[PDB]
Amino acid sequence: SSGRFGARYGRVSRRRVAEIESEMNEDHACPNCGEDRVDRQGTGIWQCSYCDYKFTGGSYKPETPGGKTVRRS
Amino acid sequence: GRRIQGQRRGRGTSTFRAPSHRYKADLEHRKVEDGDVIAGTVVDIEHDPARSAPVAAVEFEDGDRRLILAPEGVGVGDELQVGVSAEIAPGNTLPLAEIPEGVPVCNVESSPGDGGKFARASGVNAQLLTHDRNVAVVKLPSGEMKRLDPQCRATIGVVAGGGRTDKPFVKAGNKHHKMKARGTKWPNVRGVAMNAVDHPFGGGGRQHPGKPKSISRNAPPGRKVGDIASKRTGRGG
Amino acid sequence: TGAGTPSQGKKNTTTHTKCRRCGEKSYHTKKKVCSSCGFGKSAKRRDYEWQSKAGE
RNA sequence: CGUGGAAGUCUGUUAGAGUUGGUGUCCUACAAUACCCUCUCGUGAUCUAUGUGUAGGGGUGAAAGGCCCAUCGAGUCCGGCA
RNA sequence: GUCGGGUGAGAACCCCGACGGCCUAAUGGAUAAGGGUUCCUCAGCACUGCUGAUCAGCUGAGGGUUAGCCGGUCCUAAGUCUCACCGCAACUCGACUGAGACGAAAUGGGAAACAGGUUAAUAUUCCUGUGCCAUCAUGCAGUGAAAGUUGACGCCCUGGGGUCGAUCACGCCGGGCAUCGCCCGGUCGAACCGUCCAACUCCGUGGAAGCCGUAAUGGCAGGAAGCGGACGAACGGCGGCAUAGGGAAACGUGAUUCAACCUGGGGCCCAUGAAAAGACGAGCAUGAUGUCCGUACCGAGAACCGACACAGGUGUCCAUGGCGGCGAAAGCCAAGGCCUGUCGGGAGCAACCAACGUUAGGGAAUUCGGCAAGUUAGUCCCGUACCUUCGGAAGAAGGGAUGCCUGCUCCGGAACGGAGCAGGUCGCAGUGACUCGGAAGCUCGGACUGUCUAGUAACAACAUAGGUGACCGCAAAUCCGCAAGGACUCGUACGGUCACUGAAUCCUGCCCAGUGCAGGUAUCUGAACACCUCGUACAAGAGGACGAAGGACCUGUCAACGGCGGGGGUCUUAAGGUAGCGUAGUACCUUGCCGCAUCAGUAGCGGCUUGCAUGAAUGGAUUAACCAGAGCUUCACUGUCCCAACGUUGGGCCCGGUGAACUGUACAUUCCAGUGCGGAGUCUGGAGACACCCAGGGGGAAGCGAAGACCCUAUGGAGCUUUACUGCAGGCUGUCGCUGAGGACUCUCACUCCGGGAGGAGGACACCGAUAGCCGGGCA
RNA sequence: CGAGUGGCUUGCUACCUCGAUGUCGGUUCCCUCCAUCCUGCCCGUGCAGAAGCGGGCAAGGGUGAGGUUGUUCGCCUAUUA
RNA sequence: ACGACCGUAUAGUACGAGAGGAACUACGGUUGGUGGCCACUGGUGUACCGGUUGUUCGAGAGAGCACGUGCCGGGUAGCCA
Ligand SMILES: [Cl-]
Ligand SMILES: [Cl-]
Ligand SMILES: [Cl-]
Ligand SMILES: [K+]
Ligand SMILES: [Mg+2]
Ligand SMILES: [Mg+2]
Ligand SMILES: [Mg+2]
Ligand SMILES: [Mg+2]
Ligand SMILES: [Mg+2]
Ligand SMILES: [Mg+2]
Ligand SMILES: [Mg+2]
Ligand SMILES: [Mg+2]
Ligand SMILES: [Mg+2]
Ligand SMILES: [Mg+2]
Ligand SMILES: [Mg+2]
Ligand SMILES: [Mg+2]
Ligand SMILES: [Mg+2]
Ligand SMILES: [Mg+2]
Ligand SMILES: [Mg+2]
Ligand SMILES: [Mg+2]
Ligand SMILES: [Mg+2]
Ligand SMILES: [Mg+2]
Ligand SMILES: [Mg+2]
Ligand SMILES: [Mg+2]
Ligand SMILES: [Mg+2]
Ligand SMILES: [Mg+2]
Ligand SMILES: [Mg+2]
Ligand SMILES: [Mg+2]
Ligand SMILES: [Mg+2]
Ligand SMILES: [Mg+2]
Ligand SMILES: [Mg+2]
Ligand SMILES: [Mg+2]
Ligand SMILES: [Mg+2]
Ligand SMILES: [Mg+2]
Ligand SMILES: [Mg+2]
Ligand SMILES: [Mg+2]
Ligand SMILES: [Mg+2]
Ligand SMILES: [Mg+2]
Ligand SMILES: [Mg+2]
Ligand SMILES: [Mg+2]
Ligand SMILES: [Mg+2]
Ligand SMILES: [Mg+2]
Ligand SMILES: [Mg+2]
Ligand SMILES: [Mg+2]
Ligand SMILES: [Mg+2]
Ligand SMILES: [Mg+2]
Ligand SMILES: [Mg+2]
Ligand SMILES: [Mg+2]
Ligand SMILES: [Mg+2]
Ligand SMILES: [Mg+2]
Ligand code: NA
Ligand code: NA
Ligand code: NA
Ligand code: NA
Ligand code: NA
Ligand code: NA
Ligand code: NA
Ligand code: NA
Ligand code: NA
Ligand code: NA
Ligand code: NA
Ligand code: NA
Ligand code: NA
Ligand code: NA
Ligand code: NA
Ligand code: NA
Ligand code: NA
Ligand code: NA
Ligand code: NA
Ligand code: NA
Repeated sequence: SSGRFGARYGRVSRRRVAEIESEMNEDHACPNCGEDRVDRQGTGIWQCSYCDYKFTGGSYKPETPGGKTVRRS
Repeated sequence: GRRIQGQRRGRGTSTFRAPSHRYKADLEHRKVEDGDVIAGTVVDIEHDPARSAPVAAVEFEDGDRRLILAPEGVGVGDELQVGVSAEIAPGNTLPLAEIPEGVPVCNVESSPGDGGKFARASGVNAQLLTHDRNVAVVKLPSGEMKRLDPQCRATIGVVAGGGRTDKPFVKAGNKHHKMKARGTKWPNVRGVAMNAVDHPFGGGGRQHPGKPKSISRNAPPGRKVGDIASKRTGRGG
Repeated sequence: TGAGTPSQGKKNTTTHTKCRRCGEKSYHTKKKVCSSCGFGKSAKRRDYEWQSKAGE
């Protein structure tokens, strides 16, 4: 997806933009229901197109390693 | 010579001020008489222009509608509680004493009732370690062990928007847009690229600082530049 | 762009105007202050000893 | 294969911005920074009107000691001053 | 511009007609600012007008701007002011906090107006017709009334609805042309009132396990399609308005593409895209009221700013007039405007100059350098190398095609849309004008887009993402203020401050002795107050004891300032140059040596390289892409050159009118020599020399222009620097005051901070006032 | 080793100009000098001839085009009397 | 206002073992310079004639504009090398 950058910026920058945005654009399982219908609405904002559940998550992923730890303890 | 840039800052002119009139809310904890009978419902999740992180709109029982510093995992419909008897779930706020040890926390108060000061940026958290009748030991995101009054309120969970820093800005324009939402002057011209009159490092036939960069703590403003009271520099040893 | 003639073209802004208090065209309509009599800044009339030679 | 239509992306005298070469014309000028051809940018850190803020050892400065009303390695006015 | 004509004492430029032209995002139409009467009329020409003038933005005199519904006014924005409070020696000064007010005329929000007519000059303002809003009063209705909705919103892509315009078809009216039968214009009609409703959302029915749907994404047993229904749009349709208005007349009907306007779907954000007044919610009749300010005109190659009627500068809307074509492009032409980018007349019109066309043969020989010019060019088909970050390189390169006419096919609902086929046929040439890349390679630099010396520098300089180090837990670090106070901060380490380096790739060695910063420190040194001794009936003063920060001393630290040699098979002073790169944009010697290339190459490239004086974030090497960046090579091209010619337009020359400036000790027709303060029209000796005038190119007047910017001198100036001299802020630290009770300790009552409060934390410390020591180019 | 001439280089001096005599190189256009490179006329020769070398008179005319370099200078190439 | 060179005859001769190899003189040409001229060749030639693209005058005919010829082809006189 870093193809929009053409021959600019170098490997690292666009490799990481591709990887990050790739995971960001993946189907995400809604915490409310269970359908793979969560999309990003903005920075740290996630929403299910199915049930409409709007929630906070990571900046580019709905769940972060830190957030997954909270549940435990 | 002339006043250095760091000196122009303090005057608080337009160029150095934050676009406050464009900000949404001052994120402070609600005030409760006692009892804890204060709960509300998350009505919406909004973007906070002052922090590049999400924030939650909550509607409280007693009719109060306010924005709250949102931890990760808070969504519309969720019921949040604030007080001594608040449930121990993510997104709720209660004094450190009522919080079980080993639980990640955010928006920690420095002095009880100040509304929260520590661990508020994207994806960060403080770690409540020790309890007592006198002191609650909390580990801040910087790694420091902070002694706090157990009466200092805090929110359960890590701050939302974690991982924001993982992605590179890539281009000047992206930085530009973010910078416009902060109280900062950008871009940054190196001191060594300036004239002697404008900076302690300015001047010369080529670019280099004319003295060592490590400056004393006692140096006066206009001179305190470079590596401030550095205990050490570099990477080796 | 030349700082002379070509830069004189954008000058269509009204600043100094006839002052209500002194009659001079010195009332700065943007600042609401007369640069001649001090109207808008002070109740007392603007005046300085340097407006004349020292021994006069 | 199609669909989709991203980009400080390309071409472009669209509007608009800029100002490389001609060391052309001018150089008691049309003009105290102009004219012509050529040339750069042209969805963005873009350009622009109006309103508004920052004032002189002070501002403002993607830094050239650049700019702050034809005035800048410290504006202008009057005074100190014969 | 020209020919006629009008007026006038007077006419190239004032007016009429014809003919001929110019302007097409403007040279047209509407306006903002700004100007301020420049607007209209009449009378004028002393002034102004690049000539003239009967004309005028000129001179004189009169006249001219009409609003419930167009603006202002009202709201609030960034922000501003006032008062109060506090500070300050003080204020016309000053930050915060309160309260109040101000702050938008094109271009934020916003109750309500349309059509026609009229003047020399106004016009949604006046007149006629019609409509609409708000407030109040009366009457009827209504008890609802405030929850909610609206005002009210970013960037990118896109569907649907749909008017004007444009175009097509056919009819009617009028005009034009005269081999044809075509060509042009018109064919009208508002606000408003009423009505219709697509999209979105929802309800009932239904019951899909694979169907439904889109330009695309998508949707669904958590109930798809289909069927029925609720809510629901246009500045749009339809009816009224309208035997209103307008037109000489006709006084049309359908269609396509569809600006405006309406309504949806999708995508993006380390960026989140105002607020308030107001409106709605919340009926109808009748009547009354609707004041105040603006309104002319220009809006620019003559009404604005630039001293000017200045080739400069100066915002908005008209972005849908025709052909053309991808096009808001060129070129041509309507509507509309203009002949005022305002001096003319004459000479085949010479020299010379400015723009420019064409030049045989040669083809960069020109030159610092292809500077300048030229070449190429649109579109379709074929085809496309090294290298590469796999994106790109790429329009690489290279090859072919291209018109018209006749009849057709295919895509599509269709276009006056697009793609093709067959046949015929003309020219030197079919992107026929116009529009419209020359190409390829090597090297250097900076990664890229971006920034800059307004007015000689656009670059390799600045910025940048990226890399790195430093400070700080927020009663912080950093910074502003004399203070009261303040920025950062509606912020909190995934933060933000202070610096260095400067995309990616491979990497980033050794040195802590000096300097800087930082930590530690037995001992040494280290001020003042208090304390002890001496001295003094007191005091000055001398000395002692104690000893803070700081220093000595020790340690850490170079992606901190910086360093990485001579000698020999260690020495200075810590180390003694590792990967790499290398005659470098760094190499003196130097045109280094060898090779490539050329007839010949101080250039360029490759290799070698002992490097006068390369080298790792003072970053080293290297690098795809990018570049008005520096150098070099090739093909192509050509008046750059051989070597110049002819032509075109504007000047130049002559004539009418207008009409400056520079410069001037005097004299002055000079030339060759000499002399002279050594660079003479003027002195000396000779030579030459009849006067005046026209044109020329500039040899001399050490020509004109500027009290040399080089250099030195002055007990001149300024900006800048620092381990120059001397001081001044600021930071750190001791001490005294605030300040209290019981070399280590407890407490609470001042004081400080948190808390709405209760109360909590801290606490005689801190803050503040005074003073002492250290640091202190931050500043004088 | 000794004696000179020139005023093209360099150095010296500080006379002239600091109320300014515009720089280097190049170019273009004109005049000149001779210490002559060619051409004419000659002398000598280690002058057979041919081709040279050296010298005398002599300034009429000629002395050109290119590659590197800003270069002057100089190096190099092919032509040339 | 003319400078200079090459070639032929002289001559494969004089000279010389050979190799090699002249001159006087008479001729032809070239180069540089100079002055003039235009029959010839060549350039120009916005005189002129033709072709043709776009647009406008309805078509045709015939014309305007496209920078001072829209472009392309030919080109008289004159001026020129
Ligand atoms: Cl940031
Ligand atoms: Cl108005
Ligand atoms: Cl759609
Ligand atoms: K001088
Ligand atoms: Mg806040
Ligand atoms: Mg800012
Ligand atoms: Mg920088
Ligand atoms: Mg600089
Ligand atoms: Mg300094
Ligand atoms: Mg550097
Ligand atoms: Mg550096
Ligand atoms: Mg200026
Ligand atoms: Mg671009
Ligand atoms: Mg472009
Ligand atoms: Mg502004
Ligand atoms: Mg400088
Ligand atoms: Mg008039
Ligand atoms: Mg008149
Ligand atoms: Mg107001
Ligand atoms: Mg408005
Ligand atoms: Mg009018
Ligand atoms: Mg008007
Ligand atoms: Mg004029
Ligand atoms: Mg030729
Ligand atoms: Mg050459
Ligand atoms: Mg040459
Ligand atoms: Mg060129
Ligand atoms: Mg079909
Ligand atoms: Mg062409
Ligand atoms: Mg080089
Ligand atoms: Mg660059
Ligand atoms: Mg400049
Ligand atoms: Mg540039
Ligand atoms: Mg420039
Ligand atoms: Mg740089
Ligand atoms: Mg950085
Ligand atoms: Mg970073
Ligand atoms: Mg960084
Ligand atoms: Mg080399
Ligand atoms: Mg290093
Ligand atoms: Mg005499
Ligand atoms: Mg002087
Ligand atoms: Mg000097
Ligand atoms: Mg000085
Ligand atoms: Mg407080
Ligand atoms: Mg100083
Ligand atoms: Mg002179
Ligand atoms: Mg002689
Ligand atoms: Mg001679
Ligand atoms: Mg023509
Ligand atoms: Na420096
Ligand atoms: Na695809
Ligand atoms: Na230019
Ligand atoms: Na000053
Ligand atoms: Na004075
Ligand atoms: Na005239
Ligand atoms: Na309607
Ligand atoms: Na068209
Ligand atoms: Na760009
Ligand atoms: Na050291
Ligand atoms: Na050290
Ligand atoms: Na080094
Ligand atoms: Na650029
Ligand atoms: Na020419
Ligand atoms: Na002269
Ligand atoms: Na100075
Ligand atoms: Na002089
Ligand atoms: Na010269
Ligand atoms: Na001679
Ligand atoms: Na040479």
